[PDB]
Amino acid sequence: DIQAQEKHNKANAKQDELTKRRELEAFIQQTIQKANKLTP
Amino acid sequence: ALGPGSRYEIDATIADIYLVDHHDRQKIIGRPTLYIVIDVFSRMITGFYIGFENPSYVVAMQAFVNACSDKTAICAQHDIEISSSDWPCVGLPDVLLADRGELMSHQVEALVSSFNVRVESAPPRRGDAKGIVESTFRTLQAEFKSFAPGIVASLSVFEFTQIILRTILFRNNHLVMDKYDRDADFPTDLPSIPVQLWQWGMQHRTGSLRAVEQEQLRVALLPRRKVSISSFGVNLWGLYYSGSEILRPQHLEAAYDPVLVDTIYLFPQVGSRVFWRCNLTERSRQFKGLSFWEVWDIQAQEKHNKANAKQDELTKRRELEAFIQQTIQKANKLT
Amino acid sequence: MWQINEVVLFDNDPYRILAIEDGQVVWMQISADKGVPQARAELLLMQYLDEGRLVRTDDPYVHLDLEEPSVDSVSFQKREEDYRKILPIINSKDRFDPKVRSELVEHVVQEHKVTKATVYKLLRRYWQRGQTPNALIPDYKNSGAPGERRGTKVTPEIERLFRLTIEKHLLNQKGTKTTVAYRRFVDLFAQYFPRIPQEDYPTLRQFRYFYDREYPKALGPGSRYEIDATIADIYLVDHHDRQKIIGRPTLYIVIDVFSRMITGFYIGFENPSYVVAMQAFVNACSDKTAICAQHDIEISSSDWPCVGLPDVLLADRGELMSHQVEALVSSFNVRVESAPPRRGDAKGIVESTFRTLQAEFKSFAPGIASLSVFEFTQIILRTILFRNNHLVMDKYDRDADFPTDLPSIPVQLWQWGMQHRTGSLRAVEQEQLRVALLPRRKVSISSFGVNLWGLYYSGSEILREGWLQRSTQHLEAAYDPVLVDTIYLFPQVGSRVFWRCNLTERSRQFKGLSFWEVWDIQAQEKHNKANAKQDELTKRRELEAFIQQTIQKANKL
Amino acid sequence: MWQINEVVLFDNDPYRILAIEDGQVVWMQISADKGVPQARAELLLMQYLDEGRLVRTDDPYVHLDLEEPSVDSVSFQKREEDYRKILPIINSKDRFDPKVRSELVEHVVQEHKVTKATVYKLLRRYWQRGQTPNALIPDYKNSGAPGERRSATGTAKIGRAREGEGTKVTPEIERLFRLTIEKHLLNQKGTKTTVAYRRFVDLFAQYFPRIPQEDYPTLRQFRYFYDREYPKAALGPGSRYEIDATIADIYLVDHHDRQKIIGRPTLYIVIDVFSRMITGFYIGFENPSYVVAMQAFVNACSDKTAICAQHDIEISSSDWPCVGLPDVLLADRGELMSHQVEALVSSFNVRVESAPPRRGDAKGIVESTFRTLQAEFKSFAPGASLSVFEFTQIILRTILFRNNHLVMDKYDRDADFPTDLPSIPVQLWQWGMQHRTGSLRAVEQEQLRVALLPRRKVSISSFGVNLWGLYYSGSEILREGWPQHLEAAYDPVLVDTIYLFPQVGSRVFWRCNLTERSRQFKGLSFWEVWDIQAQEKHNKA
Amino acid sequence: MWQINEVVLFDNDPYRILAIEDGQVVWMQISADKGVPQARAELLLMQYLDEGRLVRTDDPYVHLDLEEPSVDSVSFQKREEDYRKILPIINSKDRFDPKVRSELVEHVVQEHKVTKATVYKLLRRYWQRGQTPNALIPDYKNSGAPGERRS
DNA sequence: CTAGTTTAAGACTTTATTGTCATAGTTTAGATCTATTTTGTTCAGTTTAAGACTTTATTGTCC
DNA sequence: GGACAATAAAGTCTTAAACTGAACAAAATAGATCTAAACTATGACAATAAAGTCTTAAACTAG
Repeated sequence: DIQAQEKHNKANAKQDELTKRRELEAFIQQTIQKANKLTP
Repeated sequence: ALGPGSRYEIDATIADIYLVDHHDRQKIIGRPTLYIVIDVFSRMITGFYIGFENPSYVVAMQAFVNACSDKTAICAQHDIEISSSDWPCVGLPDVLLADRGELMSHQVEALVSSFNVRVESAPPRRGDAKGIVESTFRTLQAEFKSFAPGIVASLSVFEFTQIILRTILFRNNHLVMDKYDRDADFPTDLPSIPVQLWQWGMQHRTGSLRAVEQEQLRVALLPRRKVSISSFGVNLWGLYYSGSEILRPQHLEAAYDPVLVDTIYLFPQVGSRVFWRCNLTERSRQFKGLSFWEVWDIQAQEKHNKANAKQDELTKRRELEAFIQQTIQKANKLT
Repeated sequence: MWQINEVVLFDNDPYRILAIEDGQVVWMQISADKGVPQARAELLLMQYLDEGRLVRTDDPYVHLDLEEPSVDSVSFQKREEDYRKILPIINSKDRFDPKVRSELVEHVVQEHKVTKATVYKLLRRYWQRGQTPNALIPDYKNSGAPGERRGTKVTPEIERLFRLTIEKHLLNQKGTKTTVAYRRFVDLFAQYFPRIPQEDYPTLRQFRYFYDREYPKALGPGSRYEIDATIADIYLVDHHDRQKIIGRPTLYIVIDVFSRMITGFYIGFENPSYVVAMQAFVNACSDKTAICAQHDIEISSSDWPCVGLPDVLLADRGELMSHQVEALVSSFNVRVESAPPRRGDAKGIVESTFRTLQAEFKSFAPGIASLSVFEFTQIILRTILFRNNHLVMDKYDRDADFPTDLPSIPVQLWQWGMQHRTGSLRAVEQEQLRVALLPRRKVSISSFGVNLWGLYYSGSEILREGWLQRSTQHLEAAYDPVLVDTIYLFPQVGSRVFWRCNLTERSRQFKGLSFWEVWDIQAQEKHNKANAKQDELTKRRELEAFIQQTIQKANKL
Repeated sequence: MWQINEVVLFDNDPYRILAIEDGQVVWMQISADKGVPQARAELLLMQYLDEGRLVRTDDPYVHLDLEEPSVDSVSFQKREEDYRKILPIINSKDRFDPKVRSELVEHVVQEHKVTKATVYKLLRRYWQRGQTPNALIPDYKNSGAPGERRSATGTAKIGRAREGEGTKVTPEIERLFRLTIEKHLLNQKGTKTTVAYRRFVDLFAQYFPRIPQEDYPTLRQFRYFYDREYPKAALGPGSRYEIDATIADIYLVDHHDRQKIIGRPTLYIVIDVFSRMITGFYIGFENPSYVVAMQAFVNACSDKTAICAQHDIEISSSDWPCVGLPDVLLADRGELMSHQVEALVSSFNVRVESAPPRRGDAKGIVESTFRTLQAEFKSFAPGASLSVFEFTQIILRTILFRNNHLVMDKYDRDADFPTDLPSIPVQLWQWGMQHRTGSLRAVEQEQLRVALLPRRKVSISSFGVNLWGLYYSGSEILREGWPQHLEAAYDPVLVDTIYLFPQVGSRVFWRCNLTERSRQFKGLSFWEVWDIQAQEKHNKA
Repeated sequence: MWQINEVVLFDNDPYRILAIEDGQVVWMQISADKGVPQARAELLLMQYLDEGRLVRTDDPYVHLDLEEPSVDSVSFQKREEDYRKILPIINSKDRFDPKVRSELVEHVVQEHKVTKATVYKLLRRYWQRGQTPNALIPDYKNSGAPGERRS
């Protein structure tokens, strides 16, 4: 029953999840860039 | 009605970066190009391939080979844990949109008769691969043109591939389209997200995809060339190969991958795609680990220094001879 | 759930899924030779899977993925025609309904002039083999049963007789022929079957076939050579002793006609002649790594790739010795004919740094500046290396069959000829060729050894063979006119074997010299024997001079 | 990785590699007596080697190339004749192709009149044994079965016929022979095979009484058995010599003290009869005699380099080549002391025969500058400003010139003499020594000199040894310090040293020098001593 | 170059050279009491000298050129008739030929009434000790074992 | 009806079996060559035991 | 102790009869090589026949 509620909540708006995961993607890309710069 | 797996389309782009090896950080590979395959109904990405040369359809068939396989192994190999629901794309589509006149004849024959995939005319493109890349890089336009085999800066490839894979997964699973033309039958509670549309279509309209095995599909789509046979083995592009089945006709043929010169696939009898594997011999062993583009570049360099280098070496050796002769004669005269 | 075109076992019976639709699944059996596709509900399939009646499997018709029939073959055309005929039915949506299937079948029959049975067979093959056009390829590859067995013919009794005769005669035996075994079989068959005439026995062709089946077991490089020579004016000096004078040198060179590449050379300190150029020819057929290494020059095989005998020598037989011509023509298989007019290649080699005199070939006449030879040889060798390897010829004529990327450099032409025209040269051992081409003269034999030119030689073979006693005979010896230390005696007239002889004690005071100065010294000794009478008077005068000087000196005291 | 003429094992079969060319390797089996060479690829050989079916070994014909049959033996001519037949085929570059090979074989058959099978056999032998001429030597060394016995088989008798008939040696006769040999011959010494044969005859008699005596095995058969398997393993240089003498009228003086006058010199010379060459000389100061000419004979047999070097003359061995004893010395036996003749004849083996009439070849040496008086040999009887040095130098240089450069006119050349041979002494000596004489004989100079000196009886006293009224003593006489007729040899030109002979019968000598109480005579000769004593005796009475 | 009557060592064995004529050399060993002189070629001796198989040494019988036995002694007589016995053979140009040598030995045996073995012994002893009359003096000087204790 | 199946006949497709050549390389009996082993006869040079000669140490008879 | 035998020990020599070893020539015997004619194994070509697959025509059949 809880899983159905979680799925409904996720499918309700999904814009907040979109923005949060875009932020996470940008952060991890920047982290990889910094690690590459510091690698040599 | 249209649905997931009814039509596939190709796209490509070029990124303005230079790549290096992951272990040896001092070897420059070149500028990267990206190929992607898009499903028309859901606008979802199905496969990819990274090259380092001019975009062409002959090379774009490797993204189609990728598009029909299971992608768990490559995701795991790049330290990514993935489940089937995030990428459910295994099987063969119905129609592939490309240029029939820009592909080889054997490729079209294999696609049409042996695997039953219809090849039709491609529609105009959009900024799909460009949109994937230009988020954190610089892009210049890429144009497909003919295949030309023969003779005519701190980032590694691993990190580039990891970034590309994570971007693809993010766009597929979480991003929401805006200019999508919705259909009447769509439920109101269904957002324009590629995986949701994929699931709805698979549940309602198409059913499933078709069965296929990867080795035959990959071999059937490689490029081919005529080879020579002699006491030194099999001669292809100037290199020499041998195998166990050879140590046991006028027009034989072999398939090669333009990325690694290590192995080739010889077709012994005509009318069949049964092959033998051939590896490099010691007579060409000093080419191990290279690609065909690098080998062709080396051959071009070797055949280039034969016009003015002749006179340059002539003059240099002439004055060297004059100097040694004069110094020897002077030393003899002194004593 | 399931994919399209996948096979399952349902109670040990293979079935193929043709279409999956919402609430229905259509399948067909691929084991019999009749039937039509049939459908039912997914819940039943789930029930059978839960019970364990359905299991997964592979496709027996997967090999059809490897087929690519050639154009203008029967398989290709038959496949295309069959697919063209049955295309309109499988494209239709209501292809699994018997009624519409019927109207479509007779619609095809009307316009294609084919019976219903063939149309049904084609549809059955398409559905049962994997829903591809390669499923409509005829099975003509099965005709003839390849690899399988099929004026009297062969009978099982005759086969048993064949096996018996082979078993007791051919197997585990050596030195037995097939014809004698055939004769034995003929005897056996005659003594079992007397009625059949003679012209009706099985032949030896059949017997041998059964036994074999049942019991498996233009002008390129090296075509011709040429010889040239020149003279250098400078006087040379001995390297160890900077006071000795040798003389002005003469250079012989050997040239390949095709590539114009230089193969060998020789330096001699006398008048040019065709007898002495044979040493240049001997050098031209050897490996020059050692001679270059000895002169402080490091060389690789690639730099001078010229070892082996040629095919033709260009020289006139009139100026050569008969034994040399015979050895070239017969012993080593080298043809000799007329020499074309020569050009100044040797002078071109030497004119860069020295003044040259014109060289003319004369007859062989044996009998009665601080630069050293080492530096001269080094200079000539390096000049030859540069001229061969890097210098480009401008007046060289190019034939039609040459690539445009081939420069006029002798080594490139040599390699191109090796890889395209003439293969390689023949092999030879150096000592035999060197000895066989030296000049030779008649010798005498006595208890003091072998006498040649007034000198005496001895060896171990003449002692063991006890020859000095039973041979006191017209014998020949070969000599090198540059050193008197060793000679080569031919023990039999027109033979191939030679024995090496060294100087004895009576003549070891000539050691280290050459024959030219030995002949000089002999002429001087003859002149001294002539003028000894005049020398006697001078000796006398010196005698009285000393006597009177001593007497007067004594008288002084 | 592969070398020409290398032998390898392929499935336990030996194969020899003949050639390598552009990916191909030609090989031939060396075990059977049929076949032709085959060709394969090098990649297949590498696969064979990696799998483990191909290994390396040694060539069973390495010894073949180190062979040398003598000329006139059938091996030599057979090899030379067979190598000349197949020469056009092995000199071809198409010799491994069947059709061209057939054409070449047909040409050889038509030319040399030989069958085709012989050509194929010769080619096979050449290829199988190492591609050398020694591969064409026949196998005649195997015929006749060398080293094996012929007694087991046959019935007849092998060998010559008796000039009536014997028997054949059978294995039982061999057993009897071995029994007798083991009994009576092995591990002993001083025993003869004849008595062993006598002992075998008795045993044969008792075993075979029927057989008569004339059919017994003989002693040659027994001896051959025992040996087989019980092994126990005219004129010329230095032929006649002559003596001549002369006197010069000039008076010579001492080199240091020019006041002293020595006298008139006498010259002795020794001549080779054959080539008329001067071999030795001696300068005296008294009337000529043979006893003093023995010193010239002694000097003639030695090496003259030292004496010439002492007089500031440099010569070599080629200028005066006369070292050793001649066969004959030609002088007067009567006018010599008996010990001299005995020593010459017995200890040195030189004959002494009578002298011929003399000549004047000494004058030619001496008369060129000085006036000469007549010289005559007679019996021994003992009891200006010009030094001797310059006179000796002049004599030596004149003799050297006469020996080396002067040409004789009256000499009669021999028949065998080459025309271009000058009539000069040294040339004749060298020619004769090279062709006729050989060499001379060996001698020790000190023994020869001491053996020909004059001898005198001495006396023993407290003062020492008394010779000619002079006193000598030495170290060795002190140990005993003692009269059985002792004797001593002396040199009549110097009185310093004498040679005593202690033991009679041998010429072992002790050296004795002048004592202090008689050395007022030191430095001068015996003639001066005799003159002084004579004048003292004349003026003391 | 060699002289007559010179001693050499060949493989550490002494040999005395007896004659030289036209490239041939006759020599005999001087170690054992049996044998006859042998001849070979001069160039073979040069070969032997080349690689050190033939060297020079001292003559073990030089002490015989010091002996002058007195008249009316046993050595004097014995030497005189022993020399007169073999004088005919040694004055022949075929003394080194086996067959003529056999005939000469037979002649001496008949004329002097002596045994063949004695003649061969005298020839061997003359050739071994230097070819002089003094080589035929008997060894009587060792008899009696002088200067010892009889015991 | 009616949608799907069966059978006999003739032609087509693929390949195994057999008849004749042509030729590079081999086999076979018989004759002759090359080398060996075994025995009879001769002759130049050697061995062996016995007794005699040669030389000298050790002792006897005498002063 | 001196001396003179004087008897014996140690080494050397010749004889007489017998023996020996190397060399030659003639028998008997064992292995190698060549000829001359015929033969054998192999590959290439052409023909023939067997075995499998295919469609047609006409009636049949399960529903």
